[PDB]
Amino acid sequence: RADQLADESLESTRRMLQLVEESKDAGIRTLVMLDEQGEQLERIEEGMDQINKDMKEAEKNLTDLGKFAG
Amino acid sequence: RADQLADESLESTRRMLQLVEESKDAGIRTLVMLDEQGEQLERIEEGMDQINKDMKEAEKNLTDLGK
Amino acid sequence: GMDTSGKQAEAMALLAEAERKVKNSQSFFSGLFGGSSKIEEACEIYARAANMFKMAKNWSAAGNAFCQAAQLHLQLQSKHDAATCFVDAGNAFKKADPQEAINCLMRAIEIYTDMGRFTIAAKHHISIAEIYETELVDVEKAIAHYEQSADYYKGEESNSSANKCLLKVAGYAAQLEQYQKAIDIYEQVGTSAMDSPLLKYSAKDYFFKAALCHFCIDMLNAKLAVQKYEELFPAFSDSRECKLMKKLLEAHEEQNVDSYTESVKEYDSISRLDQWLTTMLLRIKKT
Amino acid sequence: GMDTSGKQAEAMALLAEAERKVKNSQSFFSGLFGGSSKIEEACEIYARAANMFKMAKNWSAAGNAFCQAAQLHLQLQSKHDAATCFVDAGNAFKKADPQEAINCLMRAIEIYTDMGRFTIAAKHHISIAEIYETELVDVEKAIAHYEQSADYYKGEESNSSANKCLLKVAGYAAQLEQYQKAIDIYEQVGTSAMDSPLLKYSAKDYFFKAALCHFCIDMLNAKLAVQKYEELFPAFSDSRECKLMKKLLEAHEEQNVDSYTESVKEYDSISRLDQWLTTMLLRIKKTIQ
Amino acid sequence: GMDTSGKQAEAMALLAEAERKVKNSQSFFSGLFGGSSKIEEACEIYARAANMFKMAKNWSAAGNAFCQAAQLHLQLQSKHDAATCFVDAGNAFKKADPQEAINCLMRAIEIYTDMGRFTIAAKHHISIAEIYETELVDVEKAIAHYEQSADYYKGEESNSSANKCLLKVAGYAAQLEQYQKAIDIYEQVGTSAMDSPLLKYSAKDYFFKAALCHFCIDMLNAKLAVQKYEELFPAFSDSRECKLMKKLLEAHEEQNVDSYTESVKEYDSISRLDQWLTTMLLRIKKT
Amino acid sequence: GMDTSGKQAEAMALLAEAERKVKNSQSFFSGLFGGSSKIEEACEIYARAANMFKMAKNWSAAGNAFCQAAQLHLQLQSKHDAATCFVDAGNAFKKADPQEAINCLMRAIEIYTDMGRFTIAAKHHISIAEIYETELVDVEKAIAHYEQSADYYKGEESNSSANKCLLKVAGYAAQLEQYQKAIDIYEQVGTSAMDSPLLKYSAKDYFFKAALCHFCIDMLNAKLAVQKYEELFPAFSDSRECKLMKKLLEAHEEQNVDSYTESVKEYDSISRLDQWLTTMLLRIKKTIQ
Amino acid sequence: MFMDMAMLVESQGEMIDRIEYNVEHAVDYVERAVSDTKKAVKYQS
Amino acid sequence: ALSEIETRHSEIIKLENSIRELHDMFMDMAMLVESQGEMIDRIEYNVEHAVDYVERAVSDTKKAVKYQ
Repeated sequence: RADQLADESLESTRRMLQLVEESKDAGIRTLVMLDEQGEQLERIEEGMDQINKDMKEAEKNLTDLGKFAG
Repeated sequence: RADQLADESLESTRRMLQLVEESKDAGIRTLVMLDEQGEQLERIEEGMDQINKDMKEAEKNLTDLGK
Repeated sequence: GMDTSGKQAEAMALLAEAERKVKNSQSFFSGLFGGSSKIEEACEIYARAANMFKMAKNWSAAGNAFCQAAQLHLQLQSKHDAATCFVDAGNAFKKADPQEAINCLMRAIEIYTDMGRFTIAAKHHISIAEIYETELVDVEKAIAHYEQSADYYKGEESNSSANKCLLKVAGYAAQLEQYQKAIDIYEQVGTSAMDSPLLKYSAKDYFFKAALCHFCIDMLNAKLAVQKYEELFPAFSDSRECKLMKKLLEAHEEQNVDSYTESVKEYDSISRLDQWLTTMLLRIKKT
Repeated sequence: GMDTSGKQAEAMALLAEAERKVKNSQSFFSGLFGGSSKIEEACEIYARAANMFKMAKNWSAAGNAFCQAAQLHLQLQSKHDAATCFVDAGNAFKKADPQEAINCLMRAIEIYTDMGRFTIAAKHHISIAEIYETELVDVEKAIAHYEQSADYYKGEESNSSANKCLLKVAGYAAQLEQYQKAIDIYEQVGTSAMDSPLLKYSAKDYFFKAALCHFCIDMLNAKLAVQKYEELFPAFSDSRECKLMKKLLEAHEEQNVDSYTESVKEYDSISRLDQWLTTMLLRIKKTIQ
Repeated sequence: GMDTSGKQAEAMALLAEAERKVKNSQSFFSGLFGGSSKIEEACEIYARAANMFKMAKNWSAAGNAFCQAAQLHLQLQSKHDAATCFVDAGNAFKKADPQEAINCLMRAIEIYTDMGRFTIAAKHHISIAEIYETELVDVEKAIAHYEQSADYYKGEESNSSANKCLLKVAGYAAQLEQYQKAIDIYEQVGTSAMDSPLLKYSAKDYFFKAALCHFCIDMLNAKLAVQKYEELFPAFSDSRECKLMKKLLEAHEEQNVDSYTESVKEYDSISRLDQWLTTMLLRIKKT
Repeated sequence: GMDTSGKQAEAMALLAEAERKVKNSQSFFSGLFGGSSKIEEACEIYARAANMFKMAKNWSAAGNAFCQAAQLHLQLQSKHDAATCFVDAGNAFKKADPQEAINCLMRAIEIYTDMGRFTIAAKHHISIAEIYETELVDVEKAIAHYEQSADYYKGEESNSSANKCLLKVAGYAAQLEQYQKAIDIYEQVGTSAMDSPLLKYSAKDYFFKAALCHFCIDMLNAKLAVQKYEELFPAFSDSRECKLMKKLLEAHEEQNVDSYTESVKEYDSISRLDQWLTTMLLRIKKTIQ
Repeated sequence: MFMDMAMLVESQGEMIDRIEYNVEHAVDYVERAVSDTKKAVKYQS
Repeated sequence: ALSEIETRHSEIIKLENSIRELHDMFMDMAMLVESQGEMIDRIEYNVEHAVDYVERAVSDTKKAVKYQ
């Protein structure tokens, strides 16, 4: 009866090895990529804060100039 | 000493079960947070589009009025 | 450090010259009525004096200056700036004394609700709920704030935030022994998770919690509830949760502490339990 | 709650004030000719009252007020604001009246895609398909909306969203419509993924579904497509799906229901079904004779 | 069908109106000096006509209209709208005929670099590299574009994008029998991945590929390089890569071709290789 | 290269134009009035020049041009543009010569803390710390810079980056600085982590590191520390780190080189050691006596 | 689980690139327009 | 039997190695994704604030122009 024991053993090891290597290879690429999105969102933050400050100063200067003219 | 090997195999099986279960438990909540992040992300995208359109039309109208 | 206390002192002097500015409002602005920008820069110097206070590690003074700037800034104009200043004061007061942080956060909530910003209002409601929970012992106020934030979020199809708020409320209720609300929330969230493939696997835990809160109240209905969950989710019985629950409820039929004690010890042998579940089991299995 | 009732009362007051404001504005236009500030202020009042009303737990009339404000604003040669208000009114009507939301979303799609924005149009089309299929029990126009969304997404080289939409359309077609479109779409998506940086190991499922559709058509087509997939994709040769489908085909050839039953039962036991393979398998079993 | 036909008819009407508009507007500018509003309106008409052409599934003429609008706008002494029109023309021309798409994208790159912005320039360079690779066979132009994009990314401290571009360049170089550059790039990236808490897991793969490509030259150099890599990374021997390299080295040393093929087949069985790696191994087996 | 040669030629042409523009600025500051706009145009041409130098690979020239533009702009009663230009000059000087980059970044820090934006100040502080640590052979200034960064992050309620910063600073201060601070910060982070489900499963590493610190100082205190940790953290009892430390301390008390060496070898066989842990183990071994 | 997560994260990044492009265009346009308009409206007097 | 059991022992040691590596990898997964979620949350808040402020800015600027 050891023949089917060996059959299930070889199936177990085969599926284990393939599936484990699949996970190990797969996760690597995704998590190497996530840092790119992180730094892109950093650039978003920098540009957006600069944008907000720019409009704030522009609008306040415009209001001050309009008050001065009147 | 094959019986000792069998006992060690049983212990290792228990360890593997515990580790895999913990990984699955954490993966479920990983799913939940990815869903949440996408939810917030769609809203921020839509807000960005709205502000961009309003800004284009506003600045263009002001420039046209300036002439 | 104390070089930052010196500039904190000259920031107090800046607040004193802002007192001079309000004295100008009292007497000299009769001829300088057009100096609305003067009041605006007075508010600005107030705000940066509060900033220097914050950098000086005087949280009470920083919050007081922030709230004073907010009050001086809400002259029926730039309401959003006043709300931002009020929330900054609340953040400053979060540490040290948070009591007035609560009130200023309510003021910001009212401002936003009048304006129509619901996400910010719900987020601040959650913030006050958590400050109550971590600072005070009242949970009822936190429960109400979480439910109200969930209602806002669901009003704009923000389903996940409302679901998490209801989950927390249901957990507290089960720990607070209000089992009807707990079971309803757990079953609703389980069914909602079953809808999408992404959260399909999570339904087991929600079904387990709903079944536990059922089984505590009415023991006989526990069998019907576990059965109903099983046909509704054919992959619930397979889950360790359903098998364990069936074992406990079947053992409880006969008065044998050894049975379910061994069951719970085996369950804890594979994975550590939580305070909520352990307290629930110890309370319920006593009778 | 007192807050809700007060909100509903003040919203009614604001709506009445807005109606009187627009009447007085049309009067003053000839009376004094003040310009257009009156109309914009009336639109502002309408929008504020509508937002307060939808805060007041009432939805239908809030969306109606939003629609009125948007129409009055579009009367002032303003489109993007009017279109966004139309979209908001449709979202509000989603839980009150599906048809009004559908019509407002069509108007928003038309105006937006006329402006030059296609992504928003595609998202609106996806939303239309979802709202239709989730509550109304019909597919055909949902399929059309998914196809339109995929086309718009592909127009700007957004391949992932279009591919997902096409996959959903093909799945629905196979479930209900003929399998030729489903077979073609599944084979296309499977064959466009041999080099996938992150999807190197799931084309097998797409080709397996295509082969299942072929089997649902005819046995000979089933086997010919099975080989086509076998030589086309070497990895699929060693897949458990390949062995399962070949066993099922050789069983169905000999007219033995027992082998098919045991194969499907073992496949279900080892791995769960998906509610789409089971139906196709049952339809195949119906034609064992 | 009907929608496309109607869009095309309305677009033809709009184009005819647009030529009439430009002609009459230049005439009225000459005879009356009405300003430049008419030219801007004509440019917007061109843009809308291009949009409706793309709606009508006519990408060549849509890109022509976009290019015309870009030229008219830049003739109006404005850049950003012209660049957007040019890139839209390139996107329309991406399918069917991409050569003029390449030219207009190069013009967009030129104007963007004239302004002084980097990220968009590198993105357009890599886009042109992708266009060349997918639609043409002149991989040298793709290599040059990748080099420019990598230089920009590295200069702007965007280490990730530069690393990706360098990896692609090294792969292409080692593909075309160039190893020294490939060796240098692969070892550089592997060294860059030493301290990375995350990329440390990937650091081994670059070294493995570098060792293989270096072994494409000779044997002793391969042995020295692999032992040096092992010394630099002490744990590299844990992976099957080191044992596989040593086994192949000895099999080639003792002219054991059948053993080499058997080992390669066993590795393929445990993990399938790609076309590039299989080609490299077969090239190694040639001697 | 022809491209770089022409780029350098145009760069020199722009330098000559900027020299003419600064001549115009000094003529309009002493000869004319209203030169603020003329010197603003001078700033614009200087910034264009600096950006195109950076494009030309002449990092030193780009940084010099940016610094000149910034210092000239500081006179225009403006600060944000000055801070941005100083940061750009620091980025340009990051490679090649980074010494002046540190000073310019400190000036930007001064400007930011003057404004009130502190998260950006903390980011610049960590940038200064990392550049100093990687390019300057000195750690005490890096330790202080990380301390200020952690202070800014925690004062802004950003507890996570603060936690990482504290972890790094304590871990490095252990290598060369008295371990008692290592004990304090490691235990603090472990206490914060155990309650939080995020790091509750990894705080055992922090407790093990702090206990190893105690051991490298003394044994009896190391014992007391590890028993206090396990009492406060029951799960640490089953941790393999606990068993490894029990074996190590027992061998050290019995003063047997063979037993400790074989135990550390056994731990090395599985998983892998680290430079810091190996150094600590060697240092305690040298004092076995 | 992970196979499901792959496509979701990839789509998030793919849309993020469009967002960064849009915001970059918006900021450049805002800066140019505001600067030119301010100079024109301040130097005519 | 000897070869089979030795191969199974090799397979089990590979099991522990791979599973522990994936487990550490996954805790890194969680940490990184939580950080990104927080920072996107902050960015969304700032986006909403900027949108509201610039909308009221255009409103008041246009009203002032109308006043002229």
